[PDB]
Amino acid sequence: ALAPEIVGEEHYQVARKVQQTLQRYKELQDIIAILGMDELSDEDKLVVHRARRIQFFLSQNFHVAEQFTGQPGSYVPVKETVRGFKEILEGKYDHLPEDAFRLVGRIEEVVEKAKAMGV
Amino acid sequence: MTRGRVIQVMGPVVDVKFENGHLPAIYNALKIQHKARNENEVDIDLTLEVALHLGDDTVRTIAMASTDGLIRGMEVIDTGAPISVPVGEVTLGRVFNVLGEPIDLEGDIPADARRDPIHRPAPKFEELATEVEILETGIKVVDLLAPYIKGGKIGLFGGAGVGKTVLIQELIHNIAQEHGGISVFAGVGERTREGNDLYHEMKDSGVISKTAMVFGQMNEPPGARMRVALTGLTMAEYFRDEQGQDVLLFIDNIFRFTQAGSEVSALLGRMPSAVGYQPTLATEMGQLQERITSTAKGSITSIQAIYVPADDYTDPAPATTFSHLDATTNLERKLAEMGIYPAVDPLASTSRALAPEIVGEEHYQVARKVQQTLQRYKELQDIIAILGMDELSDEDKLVVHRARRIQFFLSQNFHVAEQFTGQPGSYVPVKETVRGFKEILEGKYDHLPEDAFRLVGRIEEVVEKAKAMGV
Amino acid sequence: GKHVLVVYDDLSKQAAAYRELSLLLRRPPGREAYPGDIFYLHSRLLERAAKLSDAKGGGSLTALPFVETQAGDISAYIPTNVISITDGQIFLQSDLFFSGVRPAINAGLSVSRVGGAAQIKAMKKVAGTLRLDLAAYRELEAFAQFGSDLDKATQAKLARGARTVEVLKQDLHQPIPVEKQVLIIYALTRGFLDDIPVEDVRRFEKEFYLFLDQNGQHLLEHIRTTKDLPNEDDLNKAIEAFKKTFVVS
Amino acid sequence: QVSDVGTVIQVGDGIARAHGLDNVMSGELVEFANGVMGMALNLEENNVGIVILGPYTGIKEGDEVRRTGRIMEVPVGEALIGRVVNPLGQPVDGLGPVETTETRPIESPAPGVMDRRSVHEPLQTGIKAIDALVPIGRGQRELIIGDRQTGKTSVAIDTIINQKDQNMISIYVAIGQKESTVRTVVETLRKHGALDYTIVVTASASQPAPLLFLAPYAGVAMGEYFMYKGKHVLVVYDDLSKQAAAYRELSLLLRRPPGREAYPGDIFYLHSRLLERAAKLSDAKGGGSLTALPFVETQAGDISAYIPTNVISITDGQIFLQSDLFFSGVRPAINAGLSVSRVGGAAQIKAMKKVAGTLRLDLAAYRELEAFAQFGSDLDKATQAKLARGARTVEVLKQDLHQPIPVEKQVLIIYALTRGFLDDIPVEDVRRFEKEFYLFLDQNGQHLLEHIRTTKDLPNEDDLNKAIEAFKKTFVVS
Amino acid sequence: LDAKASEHAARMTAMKNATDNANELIRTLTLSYNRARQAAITQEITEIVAGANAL
Ligand SMILES: Nc1ncnc2c1ncn2[C@@H]1O[C@H](COP(=O)(O)OP(=O)(O)OP(=O)(O)O)[C@@H](O)[C@H]1O
Ligand SMILES: Nc1ncnc2c1ncn2[C@@H]1O[C@H](COP(=O)(O)OP(=O)(O)O)[C@@H](O)[C@H]1O
Ligand SMILES: [Mg+2]
Ligand SMILES: [Mg+2]
Repeated sequence: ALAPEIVGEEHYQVARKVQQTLQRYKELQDIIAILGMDELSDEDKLVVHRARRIQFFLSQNFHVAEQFTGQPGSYVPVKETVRGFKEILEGKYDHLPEDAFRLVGRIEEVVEKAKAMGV
Repeated sequence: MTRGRVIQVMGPVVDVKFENGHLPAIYNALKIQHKARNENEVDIDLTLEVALHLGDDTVRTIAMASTDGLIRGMEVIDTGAPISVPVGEVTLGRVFNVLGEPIDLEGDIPADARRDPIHRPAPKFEELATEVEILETGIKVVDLLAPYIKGGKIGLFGGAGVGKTVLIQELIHNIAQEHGGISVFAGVGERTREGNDLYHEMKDSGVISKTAMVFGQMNEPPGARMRVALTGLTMAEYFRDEQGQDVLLFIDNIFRFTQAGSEVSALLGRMPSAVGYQPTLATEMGQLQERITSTAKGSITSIQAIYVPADDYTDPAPATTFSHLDATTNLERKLAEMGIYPAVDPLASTSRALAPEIVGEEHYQVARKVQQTLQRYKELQDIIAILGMDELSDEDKLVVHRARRIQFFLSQNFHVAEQFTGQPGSYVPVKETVRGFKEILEGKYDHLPEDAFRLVGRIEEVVEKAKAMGV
Repeated sequence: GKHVLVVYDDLSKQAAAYRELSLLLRRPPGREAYPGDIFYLHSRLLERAAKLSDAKGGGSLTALPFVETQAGDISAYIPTNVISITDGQIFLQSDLFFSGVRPAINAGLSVSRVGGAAQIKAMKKVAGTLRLDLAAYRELEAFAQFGSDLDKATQAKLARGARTVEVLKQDLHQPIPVEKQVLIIYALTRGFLDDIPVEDVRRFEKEFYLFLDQNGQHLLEHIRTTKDLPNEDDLNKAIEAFKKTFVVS
Repeated sequence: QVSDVGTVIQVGDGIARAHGLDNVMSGELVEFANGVMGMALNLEENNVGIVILGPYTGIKEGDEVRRTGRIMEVPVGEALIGRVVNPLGQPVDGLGPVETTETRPIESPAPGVMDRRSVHEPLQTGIKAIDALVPIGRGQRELIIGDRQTGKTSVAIDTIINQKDQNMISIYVAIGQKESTVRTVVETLRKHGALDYTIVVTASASQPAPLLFLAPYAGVAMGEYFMYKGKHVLVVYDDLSKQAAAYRELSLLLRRPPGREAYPGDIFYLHSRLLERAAKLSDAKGGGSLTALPFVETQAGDISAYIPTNVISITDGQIFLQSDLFFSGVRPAINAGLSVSRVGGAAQIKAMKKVAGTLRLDLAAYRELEAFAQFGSDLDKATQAKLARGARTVEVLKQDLHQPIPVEKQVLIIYALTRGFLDDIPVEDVRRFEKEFYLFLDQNGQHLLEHIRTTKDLPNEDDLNKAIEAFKKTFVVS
Repeated sequence: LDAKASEHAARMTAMKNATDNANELIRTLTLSYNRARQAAITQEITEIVAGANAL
């Protein structure tokens, strides 16, 4: 179902860009390990910075998971997911910490979690 | 005189039962010739090779063609001898199959012609000859770094699309033109398109008048695909055994021969070897290769192309054939993509004839110095790749400057490459090539552009190309 | 006398079915439990494709068998058997697919023995430099991780290779005529594209295809009729005219 | 009667089954109708399995098998000296039959734990690197391992030739090579005069698998005769890997289950039986000894392979030849870092032992400091000593083909190297310096050579130094 | 001049550490590959044994 005529160009481009960034971050692992983080170009540093946040934002809190952890869970619409991932790709949320993106719902909950942590 | 009967059909495997005391010997040929007795049958003309004696008057055989239409109880005729193929001056200019039956539609061989058995023992210790002579081929890389030995065995290694078939065709052309000797081509596992192209090219060039050719396409059963090589070897052995000629035998691919042997073993039901090959791989390789030797009357030198699956040289088929080779040639797709044909690796190719007392002190020194310069240039590339060549010392810059020209001058234009490029080929004597490489090493052509050394013949043609380029 | 194209979608599944039948018939197995005659089967199937001579009618039949690999293992039994038979192979990689390079043909591993004879004269003219450029780019790409201060020729080669990779990209269900493929490849390989940024290559190609329909129809007709490249001056002038009106971001 | 005769009921892949032969012994030799020999391997309940030792294409179902009454054995005796023969004792060079009058079984027990003695006698191979870095004693089993075309055969031939004036008998076993290659080896041995004390056993690639499997055992059986008569024997095995391949072929044809990495489970037992029969006998069993030099081929120098590991575990040491060193012009190609002999060193002579220690240190130091030669610096820590002495050591350790040299001359040249007498000579002139020094010794140092040859010790240091200086006076640098 | 010397020393130590890290990764990956392929070899042996038994 992941085709431009089925989900729309707005969705398709975001999905493809997320996949490309994650693939590049996966490829960069060996050079990071054997050369250090400071030896990457400013493009690759930004790629890693965005990709870690995207990977953390891919996580979610489930309703049935409330028996394992005290978090209640959430339901996120497709429009909200697409908008949040587009905003992350645009660099709006580069100043927030990495772990603020883990196990949340909409992109707003990242902002409230960062404020609770003290940004 | 008694006949057999078909008992079992298991695809390309047929079981035949004979009368007690009249069993055929191993490797004998059995003939099946049946006419349709009614509308529910088809005419059959098939031959079988004896493989095992199962006991109780039963024989296990492998078929040389399709077994479709066989009916249990069919009559089998025993020929009393292994597969015998026509041999002599008759075979020149013709194309044969595994059974020696012509497939060029030029007429059948006379039935009274001499025929020799495929299977025979190798020459003994007393009758072998061990003199070493250099066989000039006219290819710069081969003549310089991996000289060929008359009466020896030469293997060509590489992946798909590197140019082994084109190199074999060029060797056939050059050696036939500059020596006039007899040549035999055995296309073990030949592709039909490639065989047709080879036949047309040889007929157009006129070399066909002195060559006998045996194909045995892939679409034939593994028994035929395995026995084609022995058929070609049997055809080649005659010209030294009965005429004292020096003969060349070309084998299209040994890897397909090993594959056919493994398939036949699996059909016969033997337990697989290391990576699924036949347990008898080494013995079959020895039986094939040991008959290609030089004797008092004459010699047979063989050029064989070896396919390497997935660059893995540790594979049993490439590995087991190394023990029988006097010289090895390696082809690289990395060199092929750069436009340097024949794309022979100058550092991986080895030969036992590259000794001061065999090729000459001057030749040995020139070849060794070329190898040293290329090896030295190999390490400097990464430093050159990152930092500028100015970082290199004065001698290193000259080493790179001369190594580029040596690498480009190793390339050559083939006669058979006319159909690909349109540029006519050339033949280069070994004296000419060693003189040119010595001059390049000493540095009398350091001012010519490096592009003038690509796809060129003698060193004078390099100067001609440079002048045409505006030097 | 016709020309036929035949596509086999899973020779691996055909081989699996044949292995199932052979094992149910209790025939002795080979490696990976496959029967010994599987290569005979596949060669017998594939060798029926041929180009007929004029005496036999001149017809032809081409085959495009498909083989699936598990975790990219091309050394398996069926992959090796099919590789050793065909005249060439095309390799598709998920690493290239996910990195945005789709179609994901790996030009380094792919091979075509019939190449050259299966191309028009203009395409033969323009493909030679493309092959060398890609080979140089793939050779020098191993050094891209080491900073940016590389040799001027090296980053020039990297810049050319990046634009070549961008050009080779293609969409889904969007076939392109050869008379436009040759022109875009000529534009890429003659340096006219060396000043457009990498991110604009796709839009440049699309706008060039649009421009070639309103202007330069003579070049398209010349290629389509004579199978050769048009005059060098006219093509360069048309490319310059398009570049003048092209807008860059 | 069917007790001494039998009829074949099955033929295939060199394996036959016969009905009858009620009194046949396990491991016996049997005779077919056309003269081909066979071995009774499996004595099943109602039939006997026979391994055919020759061309099986001439054997059909229903022909007669004749019993011989003898456990498998090979001819032995001094009449075999100077001839090339097959594993069954049949000559292959013509020259008439071999007129021996004694036999010995192929399968024999190894000498007992109480029958052996510590190895104490040197074995001079005539190679500088072998005699210096990895000494070999008589009775030791030393492994020679390397890749293709690394000079293992050349090393073996040089070692055999060097035994010309030593009281040693050499046996060369060729397993799986080309028959033309075996012929060339025989020609070189005849030219250099080694056939006066050498027995050659050959089994070409075209021969059946059982012959390749049995050839080294026949060589051991031939050697044990001279060993138990009190003589010293040298045995060379050229392809234990090809022996293992042939044995795997035979085992798979016998339908035995495969073991680790497709080799049979007893592939270690196969080599242990063969290599365990070489030993140094105690005085109660006579002074005889047998030493073995098995060969193993690796793939791109992969020492950790199964067969190399098994042979390393069995043998007393190893000698490693490196393809990169061979290609780089170092034809001996012996890697002193990885090569080691553990039984040896006690058998090395005192004079050579007194210089081997310094030679090892110099060569080793060069071997960790060669890679820094991109920029020579740091003065004595790198340049004057490590880069110079090591390069000179590499130059002196080179040796030409088929030119073994006496241990006394080796001691002289290596002492000259170690004492710094070669510090002024440029690297290109070192080999010529050594060649001229050998002639100068042969002309003027008979007293020193006789002293070394008679005492196994270095002569007076002042006399040796003055002789070296006297030679260096007359040498011209060019 | 002092800064140039410091730069050269820093590049020295950085490259030495990079080589050490790369060699460590090489050792680990080679160990993993060698441990991995023996399992496939033994699985092939097991398949051969089972096929021989089933007949
Ligand atoms: N010290 C040496 N000086 C000169 N040439 C040498 C020397 N040692 C070996 N060679 C040559 O190098 C080549 C190696 O062949 P050799 O048979 O000795 O090697 P091998 O490792 O036993 O290989 P193979 O597997 O081919 O039997 C031969 O051409 C031989 O003449
Ligand atoms: N010397 C050469 N000049 C030009 N093209 C060559 C040359 N050698 C090989 N080729 C190209 O390689 C392709 C196939 O090579 P081939 O002979 O099939 O190698 P292999 O048999 O090893 O696969 C041919 O289509 C041809 O265009
Ligand atoms: Mg080919
Ligand atoms: Mg050898």
